[PDB]
Amino acid sequence: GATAATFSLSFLNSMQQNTGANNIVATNQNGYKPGDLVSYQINNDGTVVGN
Amino acid sequence: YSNEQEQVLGQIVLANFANNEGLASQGDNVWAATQASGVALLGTAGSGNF
Repeated sequence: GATAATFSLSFLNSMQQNTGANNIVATNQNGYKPGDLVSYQINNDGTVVGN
Repeated sequence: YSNEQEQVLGQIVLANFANNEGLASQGDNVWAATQASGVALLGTAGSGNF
């Protein structure tokens, strides 16, 4: 009984030029799962980042 | 035991304060929680804040 999710997948920058066999270069999405706060650190640029 | 049986007597919990350096040192190598130190925040030793 959750909510149906809709997303978009892009095939941009994909070249089929007989580069051996089927291959994958990079793959990513913007659907990060929730996580738990491990640690925090201070960068040299002045921002605070939570990991 | 003598019959190839496994029993658990418990596990040791971990108390990780969100804000260290505020625990008052007492006795020998023990700390007593106080104000501006947070709760113990008990939990397992698997992952997370432990």
